[PDB]
Amino acid sequence: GPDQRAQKKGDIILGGLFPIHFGVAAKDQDLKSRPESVECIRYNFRGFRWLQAMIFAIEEINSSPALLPNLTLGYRIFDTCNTVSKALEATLSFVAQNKIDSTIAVVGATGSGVSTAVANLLGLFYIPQVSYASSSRLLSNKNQFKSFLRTIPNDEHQATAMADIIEYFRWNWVGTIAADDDYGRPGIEKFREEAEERDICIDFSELISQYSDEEEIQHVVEVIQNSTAKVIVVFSSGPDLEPLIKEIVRRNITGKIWLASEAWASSSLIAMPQYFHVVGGTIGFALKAGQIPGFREFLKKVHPRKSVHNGFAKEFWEETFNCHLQFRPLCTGDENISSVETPYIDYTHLRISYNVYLAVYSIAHALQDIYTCLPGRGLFTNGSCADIKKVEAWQVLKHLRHLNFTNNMGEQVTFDECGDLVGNYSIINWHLSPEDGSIVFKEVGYYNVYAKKGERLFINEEKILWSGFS
Amino acid sequence: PDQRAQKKGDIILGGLFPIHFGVAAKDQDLKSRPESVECIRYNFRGFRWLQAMIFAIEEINSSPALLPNLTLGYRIFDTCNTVSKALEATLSFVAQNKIDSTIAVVGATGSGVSTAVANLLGLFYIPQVSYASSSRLLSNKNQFKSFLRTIPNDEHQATAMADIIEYFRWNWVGTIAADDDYGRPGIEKFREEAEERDICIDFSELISQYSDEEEIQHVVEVIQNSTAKVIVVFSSGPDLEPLIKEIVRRNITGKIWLASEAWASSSLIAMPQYFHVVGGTIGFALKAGQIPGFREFLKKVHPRKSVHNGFAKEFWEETFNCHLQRPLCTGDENISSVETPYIDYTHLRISYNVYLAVYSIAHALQDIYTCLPGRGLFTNGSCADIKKVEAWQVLKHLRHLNFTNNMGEQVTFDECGDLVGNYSIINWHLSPEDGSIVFKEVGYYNVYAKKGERLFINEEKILWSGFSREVP
Ligand SMILES: O=C(O)[C@@H]1Cc2c([nH]c3ccccc23)CN1
Ligand SMILES: O=C(O)[C@@H]1Cc2c([nH]c3ccccc23)CN1
Ligand SMILES: *[C@@H]1O[C@H](CO)[C@@H](O)[C@H](O)[C@H]1NC(C)=O
Ligand SMILES: *[C@@H]1O[C@H](CO)[C@@H](O)[C@H](O)[C@H]1NC(C)=O
Ligand SMILES: *[C@@H]1O[C@H](CO)[C@@H](O)[C@H](O)[C@H]1NC(C)=O
Ligand SMILES: *[C@@H]1O[C@H](CO)[C@@H](O)[C@H](O)[C@H]1NC(C)=O
Ligand SMILES: *[C@@H]1O[C@H](CO)[C@@H](O)[C@H](O)[C@H]1NC(C)=O
Ligand SMILES: *[C@@H]1O[C@H](CO)[C@@H](O)[C@H](O)[C@H]1NC(C)=O
Ligand SMILES: *[C@@H]1O[C@H](CO)[C@@H](O)[C@H](O)[C@H]1NC(C)=O
Ligand SMILES: [Cl-]
Ligand SMILES: [Cl-]
Ligand SMILES: [Gd+3]
Ligand SMILES: [Gd+3]
Ligand SMILES: [Mg+2]
Ligand SMILES: [Mg+2]
Ligand SMILES: [Mg+2]
Repeated sequence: GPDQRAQKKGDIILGGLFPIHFGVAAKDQDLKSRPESVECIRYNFRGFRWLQAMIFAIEEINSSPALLPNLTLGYRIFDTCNTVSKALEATLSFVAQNKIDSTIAVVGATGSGVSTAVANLLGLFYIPQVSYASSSRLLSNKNQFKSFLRTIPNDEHQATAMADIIEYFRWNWVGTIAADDDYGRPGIEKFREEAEERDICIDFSELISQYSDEEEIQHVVEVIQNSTAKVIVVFSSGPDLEPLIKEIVRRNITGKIWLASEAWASSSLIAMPQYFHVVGGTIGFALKAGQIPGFREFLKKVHPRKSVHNGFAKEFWEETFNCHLQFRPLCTGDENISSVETPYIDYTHLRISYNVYLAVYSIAHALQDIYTCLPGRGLFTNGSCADIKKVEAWQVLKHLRHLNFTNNMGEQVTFDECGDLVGNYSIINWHLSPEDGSIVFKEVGYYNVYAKKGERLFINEEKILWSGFS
Repeated sequence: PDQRAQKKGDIILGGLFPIHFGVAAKDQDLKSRPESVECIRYNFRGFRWLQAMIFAIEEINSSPALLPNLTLGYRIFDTCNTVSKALEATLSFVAQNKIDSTIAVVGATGSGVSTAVANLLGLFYIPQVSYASSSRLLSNKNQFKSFLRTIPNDEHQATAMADIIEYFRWNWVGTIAADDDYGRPGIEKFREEAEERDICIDFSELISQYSDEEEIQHVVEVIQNSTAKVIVVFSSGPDLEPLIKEIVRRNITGKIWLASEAWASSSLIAMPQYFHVVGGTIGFALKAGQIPGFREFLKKVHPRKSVHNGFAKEFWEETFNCHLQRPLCTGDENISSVETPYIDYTHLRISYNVYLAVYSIAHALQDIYTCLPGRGLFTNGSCADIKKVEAWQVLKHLRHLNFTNNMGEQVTFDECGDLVGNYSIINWHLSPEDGSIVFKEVGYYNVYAKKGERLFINEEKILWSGFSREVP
């Protein structure tokens, strides 16, 4: 398949898709000569941390004597660049065998639009796909997406929570902005419905994107400038929001209350100190934090030399230390990860990373359910089992549909009729560190998704900066 | 795939068409290996669309002038209006390219299907030309690099709808949309235009061909519990039909249905036994087109004689309600005896789009044949060898194509690969002779006129629940 990858031989292979870059280089093809392949641009350090979590879990599992003793799990992991096209190349390789008529399960993708395209494909071959971050309600539809599950809750809930926060503060006047894609559009539509039920009025509603032109941006900023609304609900990823924010910062638009969907509420592309006068004090959703003992130590052993199997480790290094590998200065090889602050390690809570880790453990546990299957008390015809020596993707899907297990956090992980896994939300507020001068995601409440209306939202008003500054 | 239509040729065109309306929705407990889904309910109008493609190709081969050195071939599959079937087909289209042979594709129908396909063809810069997918999502050329269409996108249609409501001073309307890339974006556009005109929306529900009974009951309840008489519906017939059945069942009467073009002419909904519910709907229709020879071509269909079109056998069986060597078929019987949409039509609209999609591929190939070195489109004005053409060269030529159809019109695609078109506005009457439903034209929408001056309606021509000339 693709040139850049992370890959290790095993008896059973797990596919993986991660956004190691935020995007593709937009040298928009006029098709004057044969199109070469696009280049991926702007390193995503957080995304590399996500990919590490999958490798950590797979290595943790091959070490565990308990879980899958006779066998080893391998992996084939690719960069999507938040791009359907790159993600589809990689996926064509995952199903290369199957298509001619080997990959047992795929962990990914991140953006709901990317996961959709991938799912349309894997679904043809009943290859289970477990996403760590794709939250569009569209993916719950099991007629269209036969093999899709996720370790993240869908956005029906998040959008309802957004409307509940607004009602909580007795606000009744807002604007909305959403990314023009299968994450933003269905999310804000839901929010609209919920806002109406609670007599919350929406004065404007606009769509944006990573690739909006200057005229389209100017227009959105004008609508904003021209509106009495102080509270602006935004349903979007970092990359789709960054152009709008750059212009809003350029024109110095100040003291809006920004309500962030989980995709941008922790994004290092928006939570930048030079934007704080605009973006300070945003309130947003985050997934519940999880714990991976050993992970931080694993992330510090990265090395362009030592790491044979992870072929993303080279460019990681170069990006981190701003050098090149055997004028861009050459790299010693002996530089220290702890000297440069990047999102790779400069984090406090593991949230999406935890989902990656659970996505892998799900696949693993469903394989463990096949290892220990007792003939007669199995899930296939006449109580029969599946042969783990010769396992087929659809059998893992089957096992994933019936899975129930207890995670290191001591929780039961099972998937519903739609392949979703319910979860609660943290509510964070953007403060400025007086120690660092950097932005700090202060936890200020939580939303318990399944609870009687009026007993779901828990907030500490005392803790909130409304402009973000002490 | 087993069931197809194909013929060898120098350059192959792909084709996707909905020969069946859907799939048998048998949910799989995956206790054993899954078998494929079975396509259910034959779509005669869809067979005609596929016929228009084959017609246009043979005609083009017959033309000496257009592409002399070469013959055009075709490999043409059934999507069953399903992403999955369309993608199996598509994987075979790209099979050569992927391994690193198909030069262009015509289709698909449903925006949701063309979306899925377009993601795939786009990797390999294989041009795709849709005769019927009208989602604005498809105008986005960053995501859909190789997509064009011979149908206008719905931006105007949804605005037209809101112009119609403003005109009659209607005030608190209902909305219903198919849950897919046709319905959601159309209604999202409609809502924006309704906001600009201070038109309020009382409800908005989603529907689908595959919605269970609980999901339908709920929509029917929302409708029943509403004061809204005016209901805007953006959907295909097949996704709508389950809803209409239950509405007719509960006798829900005197609604004014505003019909998007995908169902405004649909034989699944335009059925006399629904006329007490569905009568008097107002809707949109594409400009008609003329195809000389085509009617005659449609009558030469034969399970025997048609060696290349492997859909004809099932066509025959479904038409005449027989079996092939549940009575056995003579193999002699007359197509012009049984009334089905295959031949029972007055105007060619989508069929004309199919035709034009094929000729657009053709005319872009022709412009390669006749390229003059130095005056061409590529590097240093260079040209492309037509003996060894590559899909992306056709894409390039298709982006800049400009030619004259048989109706005497200029066919070009804009920066987004779209094509503008006006609309007729039609109203659902009953036939006094026939008892069948009739699409009477009662207005037009002219897309070239300035904002506020695009709609025209003849009030006198409207029958208000199919029958009444007395309004309020
Ligand atoms: O489905 C989607 O597109 C968004 C993508 C996304 C989510 N969380 C994130 C955190 C960082 C970056 C991207 C994301 C949840 N779902
Ligand atoms: O993009 C879509 O899904 C539709 C499907 C469709 C259109 N026109 C039709 C006529 C007959 C049957 C189906 C259709 C236009 N847009
Ligand atoms: C914003 O305000 C000014 C004056 O009110 C107007 O000229 C401008 O066009 C407005 N823009 C938008 C997008 O509403
Ligand atoms: C932005 O606005 C603030 C307060 O409204 C003002 O004090 C400051 O000077 C402005 N910044 C710029 C760069 O104009
Ligand atoms: C998962 O296991 C626990 C007990 O171990 C049980 O309470 C729970 O109901 C199970 N979930 C499902 C969906 O079967
Ligand atoms: C509609 O009306 C009935 C009876 O008034 C009520 O019980 C039901 O909940 C309503 N359903 C909806 C969807 O409004
Ligand atoms: C449905 O109601 C209408 C009166 O509006 C009438 O034409 C028809 O007979 C009714 N049928 C039933 C079964 O109620
Ligand atoms: C197509 O050609 C005609 C004249 O031959 C011209 O009027 C028109 O501008 C052309 N269309 C486009 C889109 O270039
Ligand atoms: C649209 O309508 C106007 C008047 O009916 C006509 O002049 C124009 O050429 C039409 N364009 C079409 C059908 O493409
Ligand atoms: Cl991704
Ligand atoms: Cl189709
Ligand atoms: Gd609610
Ligand atoms: Gd407008
Ligand atoms: Mg092991
Ligand atoms: Mg809007
Ligand atoms: Mg010829």
